[PDB]
Amino acid sequence: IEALPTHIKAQVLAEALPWLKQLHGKVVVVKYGGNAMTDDTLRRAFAADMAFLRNCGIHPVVVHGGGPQITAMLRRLGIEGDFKGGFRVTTPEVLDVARMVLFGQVGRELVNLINAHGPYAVGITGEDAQLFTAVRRSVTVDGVATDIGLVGDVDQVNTAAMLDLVAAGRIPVVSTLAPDADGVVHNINADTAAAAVAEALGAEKLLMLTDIDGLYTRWPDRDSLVSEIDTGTLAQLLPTLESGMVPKVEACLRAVIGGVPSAHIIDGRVTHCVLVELFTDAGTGTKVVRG
Amino acid sequence: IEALPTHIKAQVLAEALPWLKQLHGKVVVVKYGGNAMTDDTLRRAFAADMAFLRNCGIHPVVVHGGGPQITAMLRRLGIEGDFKGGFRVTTPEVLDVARMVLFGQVGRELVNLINAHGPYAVGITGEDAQLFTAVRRSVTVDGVATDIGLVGDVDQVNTAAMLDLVAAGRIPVVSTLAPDADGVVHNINADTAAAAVAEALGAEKLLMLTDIDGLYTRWPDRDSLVSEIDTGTLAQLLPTLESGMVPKVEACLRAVIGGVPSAHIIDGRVTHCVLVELFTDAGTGTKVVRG
Amino acid sequence: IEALPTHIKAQVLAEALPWLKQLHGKVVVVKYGGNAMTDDTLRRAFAADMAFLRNCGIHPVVVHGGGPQITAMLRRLGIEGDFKGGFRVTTPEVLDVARMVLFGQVGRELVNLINAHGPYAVGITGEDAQLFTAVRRSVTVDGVATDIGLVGDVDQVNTAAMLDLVAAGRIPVVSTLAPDADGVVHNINADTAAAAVAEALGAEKLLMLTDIDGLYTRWPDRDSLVSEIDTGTLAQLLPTLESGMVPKVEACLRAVIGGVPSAHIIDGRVTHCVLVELFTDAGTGTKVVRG
Amino acid sequence: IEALPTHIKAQVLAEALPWLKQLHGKVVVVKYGGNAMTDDTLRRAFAADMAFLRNCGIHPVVVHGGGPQITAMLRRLGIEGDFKGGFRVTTPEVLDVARMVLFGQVGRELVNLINAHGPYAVGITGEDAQLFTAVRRSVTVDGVATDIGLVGDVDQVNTAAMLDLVAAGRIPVVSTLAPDADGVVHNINADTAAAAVAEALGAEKLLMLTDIDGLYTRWPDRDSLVSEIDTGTLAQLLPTLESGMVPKVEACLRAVIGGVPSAHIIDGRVTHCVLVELFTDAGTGTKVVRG
Amino acid sequence: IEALPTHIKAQVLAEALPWLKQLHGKVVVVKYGGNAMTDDTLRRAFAADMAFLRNCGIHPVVVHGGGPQITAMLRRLGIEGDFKGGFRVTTPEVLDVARMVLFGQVGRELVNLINAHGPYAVGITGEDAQLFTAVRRSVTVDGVATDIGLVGDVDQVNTAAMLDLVAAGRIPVVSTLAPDADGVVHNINADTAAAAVAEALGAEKLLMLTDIDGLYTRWPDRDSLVSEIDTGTLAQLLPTLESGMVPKVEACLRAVIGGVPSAHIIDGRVTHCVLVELFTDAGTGTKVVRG
Amino acid sequence: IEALPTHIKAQVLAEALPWLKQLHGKVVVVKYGGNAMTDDTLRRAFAADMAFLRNCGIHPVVVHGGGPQITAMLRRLGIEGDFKGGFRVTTPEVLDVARMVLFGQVGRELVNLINAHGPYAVGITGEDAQLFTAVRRSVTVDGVATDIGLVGDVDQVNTAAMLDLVAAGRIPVVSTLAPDADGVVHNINADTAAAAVAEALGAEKLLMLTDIDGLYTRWPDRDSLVSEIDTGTLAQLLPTLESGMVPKVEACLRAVIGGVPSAHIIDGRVTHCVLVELFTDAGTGTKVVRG
Ligand SMILES: COc1cc2cc[nH]c2cc1C(F)(F)F
Ligand SMILES: COc1cc2cc[nH]c2cc1C(F)(F)F
Ligand SMILES: COc1cc2cc[nH]c2cc1C(F)(F)F
Repeated sequence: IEALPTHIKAQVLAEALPWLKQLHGKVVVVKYGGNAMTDDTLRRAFAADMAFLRNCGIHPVVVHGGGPQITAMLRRLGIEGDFKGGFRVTTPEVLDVARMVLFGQVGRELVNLINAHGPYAVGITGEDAQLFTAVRRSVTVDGVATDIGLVGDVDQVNTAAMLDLVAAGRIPVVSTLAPDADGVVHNINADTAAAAVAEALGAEKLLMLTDIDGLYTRWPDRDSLVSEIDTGTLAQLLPTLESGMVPKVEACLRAVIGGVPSAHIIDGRVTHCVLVELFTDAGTGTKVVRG
Repeated sequence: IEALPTHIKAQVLAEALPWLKQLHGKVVVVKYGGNAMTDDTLRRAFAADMAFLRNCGIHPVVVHGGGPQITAMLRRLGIEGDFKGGFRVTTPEVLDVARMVLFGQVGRELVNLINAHGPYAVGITGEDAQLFTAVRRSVTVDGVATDIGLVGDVDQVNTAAMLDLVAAGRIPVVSTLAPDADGVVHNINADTAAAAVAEALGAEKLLMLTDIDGLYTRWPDRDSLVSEIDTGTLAQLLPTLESGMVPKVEACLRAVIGGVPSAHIIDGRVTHCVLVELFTDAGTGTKVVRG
Repeated sequence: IEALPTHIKAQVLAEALPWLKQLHGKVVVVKYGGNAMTDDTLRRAFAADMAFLRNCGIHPVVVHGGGPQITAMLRRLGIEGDFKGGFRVTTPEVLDVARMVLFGQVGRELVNLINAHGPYAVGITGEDAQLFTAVRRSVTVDGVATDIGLVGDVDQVNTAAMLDLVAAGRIPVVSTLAPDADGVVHNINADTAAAAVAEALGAEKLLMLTDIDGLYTRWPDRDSLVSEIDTGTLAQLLPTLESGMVPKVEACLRAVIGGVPSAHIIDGRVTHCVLVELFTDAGTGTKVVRG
Repeated sequence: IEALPTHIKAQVLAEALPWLKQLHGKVVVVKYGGNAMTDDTLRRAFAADMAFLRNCGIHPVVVHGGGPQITAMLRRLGIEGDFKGGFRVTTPEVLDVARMVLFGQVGRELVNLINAHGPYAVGITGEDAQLFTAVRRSVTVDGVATDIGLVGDVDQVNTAAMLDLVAAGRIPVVSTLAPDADGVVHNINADTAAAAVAEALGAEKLLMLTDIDGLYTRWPDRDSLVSEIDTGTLAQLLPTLESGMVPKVEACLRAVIGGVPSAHIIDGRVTHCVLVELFTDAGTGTKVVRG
Repeated sequence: IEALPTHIKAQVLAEALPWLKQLHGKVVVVKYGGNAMTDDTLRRAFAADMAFLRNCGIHPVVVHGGGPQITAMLRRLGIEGDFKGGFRVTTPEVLDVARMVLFGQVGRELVNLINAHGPYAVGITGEDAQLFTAVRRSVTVDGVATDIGLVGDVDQVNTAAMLDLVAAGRIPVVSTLAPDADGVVHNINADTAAAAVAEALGAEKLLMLTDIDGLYTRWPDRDSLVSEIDTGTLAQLLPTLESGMVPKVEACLRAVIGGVPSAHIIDGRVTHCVLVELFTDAGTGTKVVRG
Repeated sequence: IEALPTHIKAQVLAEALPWLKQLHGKVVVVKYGGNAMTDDTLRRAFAADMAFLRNCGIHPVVVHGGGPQITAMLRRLGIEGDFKGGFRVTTPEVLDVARMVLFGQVGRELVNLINAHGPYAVGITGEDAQLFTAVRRSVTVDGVATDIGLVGDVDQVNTAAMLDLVAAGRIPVVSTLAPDADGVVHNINADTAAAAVAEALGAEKLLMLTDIDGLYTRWPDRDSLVSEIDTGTLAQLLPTLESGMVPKVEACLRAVIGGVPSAHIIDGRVTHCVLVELFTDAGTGTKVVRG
């Protein structure tokens, strides 16, 4: 990076300006998961980019997953799973584990990484200050809607209290657990929770970190990779994508139809992917806009 | 409670007034542990008293322990302990468990209990917003000061940021983990952390919930139970008490010599012990004052 | 009160919590008169309950009468009364006396009693800061509407300026005099003024202290005493009650139809009646709600 | 006033500017009494000048007396006086009358007069919000210090709370009664109370309205009238003035030695004397400055 | 001014009060030009009256012209003019001169004059903080609408940012230059810009200083001078007035139809004309009101 | 810039982070002159970097010169110069020109350039709101201190009012003219004014744009170019540098001895020199620190 001439270093920074202007004072919700969460270089870069946004006057909000870590802890505790379709049933016991891992392990690692740069990160769940509630959700296996326990969707969000937190200069790191109307805590899918938080907060962008270059229309045709697409036609392509990018795509449509100006599916295996997606035009991701 | 005449119900409430006046707008730090944490009626009463304080314009701050729950989780995970003296060595592995249990299990239960009354509780540790730091602590076994791993005392406290949280009408529920100056998270004894938080916040009172009637000078002489004592003579009685009330007593002296007007050791096995200690003169506890 | 066990003292305080939650941060307007104003123990208790509300974060507003004290001062000054029906005509001279007694004697006693607990009470009339205006009122004697001088109803209220006063932590003590649109000060009935203030301020409750157990439907049948009634049927019972509880009942209907969630007619001869009505379920009063 | 040319009307207003600049945003305490209080044209002019100051962004504070009105009310009530020296003894009964007349009659008239111009005036005494306290004072008759009942000097003043009131755009009208440390209300001499309020509030000027042209050094020599004098030499002239201007002079010295930049003894028999003293150089009054 | 009795000095100041009340806390926009700008006594008086308004809590906003000064500078620089009709074409070169003279000479003189009284004046143009924009304007010569270069009308105004400036206690002195939507700065007629600023700011009055006694209906008939007129009939008299008072009249109609309660054409050759127009009833000007 | 790989674009932006953290919420004063002011590409880049800083939450303050533009305007106006030493005497006439050019031409161009990015720039001089004063300065020619007219140094600065302006999100663009204590406006050297503003505002950095690579100790030895130097030894090198970098060096010493953490002499001929100096380590400039 030292053999690179100085006048091109200048140019790269100057080309950030249109996006610094767009994002200044705005909320950006980031779904964090995948390899961006498991490799130590990626992780550290992610935390530094969160500090970057904050030290530009941008208001990042982090929503994290943790599927594989929950599973490993269940196996360590010898908790036998029940499975309907390909879904583990979330008993009261599985939820206690899920909450303890998400909030007391996975969330903690990110908060500490970010806080290496300053007193920025703060961890929360829907339980704290009743920041958001959940509604129990069913799944459809082999055509029939079925109960798989204490798993929900975000119901309502405390928009005011959450925007207080970010105006104080803090970076919320959200673990997706929240209680229903009777106080019963549910585990929420991180991808959908992020889209819901983004719409409730009036975010300027939603970013989804995933382990992909971007959205392929006809995977695996390499020339099917797309850089921008509207919600109308993306909704039509939904039943034709692999099972893994379904929830990431649904989040994007749900957020952009909710009024979030754009959602982005970006490559979490790229170091500093947030910086490249937000402050350069050389992004590999896929941008979703309404239409 | 219905056969009790109405004019004595009036008198009991009216006698709360001198203490409502003393505590209005003030911080009260409460160490929560023991049976007040394990029995479901006690627990529920505790959470309701926290809501009580808040709905009087008092600012409670809860610091909780969780020793036995950490141990049970270590045994469930098959994590073999190392012991110097009677102290488990806190390896990096034991800390991850301690943090996950304290913050992702024990803290969560209290937050949800309190939040049944309103959007009040919020959980935090020293890691969040760098609210407090830790300094690694040694112990003295058989006369020699020895390392027992990632266990510390509270070093510095972010007084301003924490008092912001309570002025917003929130009830912090603190899990005693905090990073040292190099970002390495340590587990802090809950009793001492509570005394440190109380002095840093300028609390009007520190309350220590324990499984005792109060401080006995010559346990087990029933007529040795004391209701008030000064720090000077309490410091002299310290080497003569059973090992369990040592840390609770040290917390009280350290807090009251730090300027907290009074610390109280009260009976956590009594339903609504906080209400009786703060709003009545029939408290069984022991009050510590400077002298 | 000392022979009463401690665990029932706890229970009485804990049962206040649902009402502390309901009233926290809310305005409660209290009409003060009758024996609660003339007996020194009752008075002192009343003032202490006003301090109680304030030291819970509740915002009391006191409206007081003083009929008998005006009369005694008129007799002391040798001011001969004119009477139409059973109404003294309020000449300019009678008003000067009424204002001087209400604001410079009766209001002063309450302010000083309350202020024994802190710098809380502040006395005012509609004249100060133009806080409310009056409209001259007629009475109907023997079927004909007749002028009885400078006696009015509350016309408009300065809601903003009055709610400033209470947010400053002050307890307004209102003497019911106010000028009309031409600057001419009138004396307003205290019961009706209290209902008007309560509706203008968005009070959560209106309390009317009177010298009765509660509203009897068929006085004197002891089994006609009612604990709750709606405005629709209370309006039907109005022409059938003794002349003294008419104005207290009209105040309640007018306030609750104005949107005040409930008005209460409570026994001012009971020490700490405000505490028992607001923080216990053993109230003897009568609650009025809309319907 | 119509035959007066327009370009001299311009000049008179333009010459106000140096004093508008000096007084803008500043407190001016005005002792109001004498004929400025009893004649209806003077009174009305006084109230209009208070509105003038307020509508310039000046913060007037009015302190009023009422000696003769108290006396007339005592005679009307048949209250026999006790006299030591030339001082009526202020029994508990005399005080109730004094307070009722000052606050419920004399203060009310001024508040209503001022409020004809806007919602400006608000009446208060030391009792309200504990705005100031009193200390019982003795008098010296025939060489010996003697008790004359519930008469005091201003002890402490709630500077913060009072300056809140004026920043809200209100004009306090103070009746000089205040409680001592035991809650016992005393009557304070209005002239001295005004000097105390002026020093506690950091007033820019104290104005004393009196029934005189100004301070005569050798009354009645017409050529002894002075327009400015320092505190050092005014203190020397004190034992040589008629009994009536003693308290007005003592107020001025006490205020100006307290740091009030200047005190002024002005002719209350002159219509709009406040306007002429503050906004013109043709004042007849006497200015006191430190030296 | 010294031979004038003191009690009439009082009366002149007291008669200001109804207008101090009307204007307190309100915006007053003043178009400044003509002889009030060129004679040193008039100028100094003008600046002192601006300080007067400010030291009454009134918020003046000054808009200035400078036609003749631009012309003299063009002649000094040897810049040959192009003329269509009687209009100089404003080339890019003429604008640079116009802006440099208006903002860097004429505006500076006024700011310094006002600032002799305090830190009040601040100079601005539409360019600063994008406070207002311009739209290019045509003129009609001999019946045809024609381009005369970079001359415009005020397009949009930043009402919020400008009212911030005055709430800070500052007196804006506006030079009428502003950029169009493409960033191209235009010169705006000062009379029309003042009417636009007055309507955008919700001014209570617009004052137009001119070199006339007032509006004559049938100039030169001396008995045709009018003191008040409504917009409806003033619009009918527009095509019948001399070319010089056309733009001043159009400003008044445009402002008063925009909701400004009244616009005034006053004699700038009168020392302290602003003081006489605003604070006396002996104004020579012409008041415009809607109708 | 497109053939450059994306992962190095990421790295260049990520390496900005330590300096975004250092500068966030801080004042940076920038002296703007030289070729950075005359070439249209440099100029545009400069204005974009000012918008960059602002859209990072940094508070830039621009101080500009304009020596050559004043000279050209004097020659255009045929104003014959008087010269003592190599200094033009600043007569009242020369100052009017200097002020008109600096504030009404040179300042305007920068404000409009910056404002192409948003409503950021606002132009001011010491005259506006009395933001800073000047003290007349002498020069020493051939050994003797001599008067060269209305040329000064910055005397006092209104730190509070200026920091208000930047907290509002504005970018002040300062033209260095200010009045002395008698209201007489002087022209101040831009380099020294910038150092004075930087110390008065508590700036984190002072940047001096010049037409040089950096400070050469032994110009022209290419290997004498320095990247960092302390004030102690820089003060010793002062009498040994070419006449042009003297004032730039004096500014740096005066600012850094005034407590500004570092001053920087950077190459204004480099496009985006501000971005490279502040956000990269490949700066060519010279950093001055205390020592
Ligand atoms: C302002 O609200 C908060 C502040 C802090 C500071 C540390 N943790 C916090 C959690 C919150 C919460 F949860 F209320 F949003
Ligand atoms: C804020 O307004 C007030 C404050 C105080 C403090 C003592 N008496 C007061 C009366 C008022 C009033 F009357 F404006 F409400
Ligand atoms: C608050 O805004 C301003 C303040 C000051 C102080 C001096 N000049 C100022 C110009 C402005 C502006 F231009 F933003 F209105």
